[PDB]
Amino acid sequence: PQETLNGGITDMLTELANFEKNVSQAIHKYNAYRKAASVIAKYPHKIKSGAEAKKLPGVGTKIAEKIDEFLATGKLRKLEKIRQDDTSSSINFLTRVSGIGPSAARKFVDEGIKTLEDLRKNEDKLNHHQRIGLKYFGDFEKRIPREEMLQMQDIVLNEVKKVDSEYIATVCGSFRRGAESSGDMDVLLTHPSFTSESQPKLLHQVVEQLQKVHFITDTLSKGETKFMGVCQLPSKNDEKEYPHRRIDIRLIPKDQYYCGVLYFTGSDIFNKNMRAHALEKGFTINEYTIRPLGVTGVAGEPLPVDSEKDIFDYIQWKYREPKDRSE
DNA sequence: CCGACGTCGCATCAGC
DNA sequence: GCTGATGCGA
DNA sequence: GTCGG
Ligand code: NA
Ligand code: NA
Repeated sequence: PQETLNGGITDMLTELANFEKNVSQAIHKYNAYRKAASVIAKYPHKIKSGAEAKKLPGVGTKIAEKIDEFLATGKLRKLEKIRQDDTSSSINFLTRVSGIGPSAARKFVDEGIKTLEDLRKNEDKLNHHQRIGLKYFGDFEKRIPREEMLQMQDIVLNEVKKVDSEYIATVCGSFRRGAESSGDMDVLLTHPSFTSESQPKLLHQVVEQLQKVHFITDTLSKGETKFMGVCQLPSKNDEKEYPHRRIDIRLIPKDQYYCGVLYFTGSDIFNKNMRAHALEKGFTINEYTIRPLGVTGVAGEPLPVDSEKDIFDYIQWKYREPKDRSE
């Protein structure tokens, strides 16, 4: 399916999806619209009617009508009106700043703050996270070429081992699935001296080293188990400098690492197929563990997992490369 | 007819 | 000062 | 908004 097929409809739905989350604060309607956008995007036929589309899982009466209106006119009256609404479009925009959610974006537009300009005129009203998001508003909306991700992974794997060679680190996300680009970098971290049944400076020291070699530039949030911050490659001598990137590092217990690795590798749809799979075989998988039920449906103690493949074995199915994990 | 729709670590703030 | 709901991101 | 119990 090419974009030109039903891309006109998906954009309509994606726009509608954003206004639900950001303006109406109806997060479940937001996911509903996105779900429809996805299933339509995979649909290898130029849709001729709302009735044709309503056949698909995720699309019902109300969306079918909108598709009819779009097909008949080329536009949607409601979306047109809300694109042009000064309050709503401003609220919707401000949320594109990382750190600004639909709630904060509400109060800003309430007291008159609508634009990035206005945000810069009033930074003492922004918190630490929001200032970073504002500062790198453009960079964050860029994607990362796999080549840069590789160079980023190069730096991360090196400085981690340099801190302590017993560390294990794995860059997951769409990147591990061989994607040609990424939106950020998700690093999963563990150590033999960290288990579910067991220092509380393991995460700090990795972050510390990456700040020393000037790879990590800012910090959105940092606790004992998860780091959310900003990073940047060394500018290639005389050349044009790199965009700042979003990077997440989280520390996972050794006996939950590969379950964490499996989970955050994805994809989303792959993961649902594999956890619904799965119940049929009599196991429950979350991001942390895999547990056995249980004739009445009562889970037992989480089975030991020492590799990704280990999990596949439990549920009787031949190991899959991250490459082939899109569904 | 009406509830589920993913979940949770960290920063911030409301209540006390 | 402490407890913990809410906002936010993923 | 969609699905389904
Ligand atoms: Na349907
Ligand atoms: Na945001």
